[PDB]
Amino acid sequence: CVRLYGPNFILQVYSSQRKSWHPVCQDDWNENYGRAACRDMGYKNNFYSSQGIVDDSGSTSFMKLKLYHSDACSSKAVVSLRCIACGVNLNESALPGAWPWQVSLHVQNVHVCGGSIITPEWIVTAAHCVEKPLNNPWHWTAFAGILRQSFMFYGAGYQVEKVISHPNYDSKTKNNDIALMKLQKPLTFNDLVKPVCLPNPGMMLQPEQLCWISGWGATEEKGKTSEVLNAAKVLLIETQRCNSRYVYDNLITPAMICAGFLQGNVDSCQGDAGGPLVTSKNNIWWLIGDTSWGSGCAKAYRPGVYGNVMVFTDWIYRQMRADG
Amino acid sequence: GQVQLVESGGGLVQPGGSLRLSCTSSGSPLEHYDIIWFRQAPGREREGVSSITTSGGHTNYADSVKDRFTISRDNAKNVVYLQMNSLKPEDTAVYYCAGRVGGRRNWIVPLDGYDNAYWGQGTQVTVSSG
Repeated sequence: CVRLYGPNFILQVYSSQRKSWHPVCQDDWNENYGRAACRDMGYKNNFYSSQGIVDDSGSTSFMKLKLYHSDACSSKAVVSLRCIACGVNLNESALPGAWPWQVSLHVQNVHVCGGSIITPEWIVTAAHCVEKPLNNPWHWTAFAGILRQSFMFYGAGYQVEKVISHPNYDSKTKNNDIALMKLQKPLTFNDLVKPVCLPNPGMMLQPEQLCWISGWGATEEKGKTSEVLNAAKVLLIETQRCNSRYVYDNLITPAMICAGFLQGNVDSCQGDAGGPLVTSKNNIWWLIGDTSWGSGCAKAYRPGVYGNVMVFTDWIYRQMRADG
Repeated sequence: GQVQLVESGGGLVQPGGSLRLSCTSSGSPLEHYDIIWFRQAPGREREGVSSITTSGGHTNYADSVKDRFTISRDNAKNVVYLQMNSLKPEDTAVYYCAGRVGGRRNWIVPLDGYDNAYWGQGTQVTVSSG
C-alpha cells in the first residue's frame, strides 16, 4: 500500500510493522521507483514529476533506500511524487479552459449530469446519475472542452465504456454518491481539456474553505439547463452546522460535505448532479466533492450536498488499478 | 431524524369519481425526498403509478393511470398530492408513498423505485357502486 500525502504530494509507504504511514527518503530514489509507485496507485503509465522536499508531514521516522526504516534521511529530504499533470486551468459565463476537467454527460441527446476528468479515460460523477434506467454505459455520451450545450451533438462527444457505482451506494439516503465512468477511448488533453487532481490525505482544508462549482445547471428553480457553462464561488460548511435542525437535520453522513452559503439566495445553482466542487491549494486545483443532492439551491438554509471525494479516493485508485 | 411518511385521503368513491390523496411527513421535511405513489390490491403485485422529483420538475406515470392521475407537490406545505380522476374499480387498492432522498439529475424517478425506499402505512381506496 502506497499513497501521496498532503498538498505537496509526499510519497508515503505503509509499515505493517509499525502499522503507520511513513515518507520515503530521497536517498537512492529515482524515476523508475516513482513510476512503480504511480502504477501501484492505479495511474498506469502516467508520471508527472518527482523531487526531494523538506518533510512537511510531521513524521518522525522515514523509509530509506530495499526500503528500510531510518530515523534520518542522509539527503535530509523526502520524495514528492506527482503521477499525472493535473489541477491546472486558465491562469458569470466560464471561459474556455477555465474549468477544463468539466464534462457534460448526456442520455437521449439530453444533458443529464456533470462530471470531472481525472485521467484521459476516467471521469468522476455521482452514483445517482447512473441509477436505473441509466445504468447501461451505452446510454451515455461525455462532452469535453465544449462550453455550449448546442454544440454537444451526436459525433461531438465520447462514448462511455464502463460505469462503476460505489459498492456501498445507498439510493435511499444518497450515501456514498460517487461513480466512475471509463471512456472507450482516451481523451486528448490540451488547453481546453485537462484533469483535476484527486485529493490526498492530509489536505488540511479550512472549516469554511473557499471552493468553486461549475456546471450548466439551471439558474432559476423552474428552469432548463443553461446553454453555456457557468461557475460560482461557495464556502464549505461544517458538517455539524449542516446537520442543524434548520438545515439538513442529521442527513449529512461522513461521506457527504456541504457547500454554499446558509444566509440569502446566492443562486449556487450553476452545478449539475455529479459535477465538480473544487478548491485551489498549493497552486493546485483539487476535486473535493461531486454534486450529489439538495434541490433547493438559491435558497437559505439549504446548501448543496456533495459526495466527499477524499473518503472515496482509495476506492477510485482500486478501480483504476483493477481496470485491465 | 428519519422521515416518516403518512398517506391520507383514501375512502370509498363511485366509478367515474375523483379522489385526492395526499402524503405528508414527520421527522424530516418531505421537500428533501423524491416520491413514488404505488398501489397494491390483495392478490395482485405492487404497482408504481406515479412519481415526482423533489423540485417537481420531473413527473412520471404508469400507462394504466396516465391522463387520469396527476402527481404534484407543495414543499412549503410539506405535502405531495395525487389527483385521481375518472376512477375505476380496477383502481381499488391500498395506496402507499415511497420516498428516497432526492438527487439532482435531470431525469424521471422510475416507477419501480419503491423497492428501496421509506414507505408510509398506506391509505385504502375503494371504487365501487355499493
